[PDB]
Amino acid sequence: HVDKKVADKVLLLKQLRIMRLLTRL
Repeated sequence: HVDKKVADKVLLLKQLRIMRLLTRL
């Protein structure tokens, strides 16, 4: 069921912290 970008979700979910720290919102 590989629609598209079938990974980013994982990155944002896992990186979540790293993401908010890196970015802001």
